[PDB]
Amino acid sequence: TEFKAGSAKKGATLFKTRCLQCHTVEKGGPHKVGPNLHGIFGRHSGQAEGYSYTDANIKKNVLWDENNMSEHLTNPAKYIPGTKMAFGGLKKEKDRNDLITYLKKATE
Ligand code: HEC
Repeated sequence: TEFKAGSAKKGATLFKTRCLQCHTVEKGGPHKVGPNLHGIFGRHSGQAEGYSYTDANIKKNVLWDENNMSEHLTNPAKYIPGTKMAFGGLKKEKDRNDLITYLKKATE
């Protein structure tokens, strides 16, 4: 029950405002700026095995899931330091839930 009924529409724009530019998430799509995500939920990082990953994610390596994803957005700094990714944490948790829903839909 950690995930509540949220709407991806609100998170969809947040992704477009600060995520689509770096992550294409397109299926079989090429890699741009950051690695493409696809099924990363319930899986470990490095799945792309095609795009290099910051030493932190490689050495630290974290499991990605609906719960883990919320922690990444809440504090992406200490969570994965040493990477070229710099996303500001969102003070509102409700908005964060919608952002996860947008990528979660892509996993379908
Ligand atoms: C461009 C400036 C970025 C934006 C904005 C976002 N991400 Fe990113 N991300 C970026 C890079 C440089 C990397 C690769 C190096 C690394 O290991 O981090 C990443 C990586 C991720 C990952 C982890 C990699 C993996 O496990 O496969 C995740 C899951 C991730 N990024 C998520 C994410 C989200 C939630 C963002 C928008 C909502 C987002 N990133 C923006 C660069 C950039």
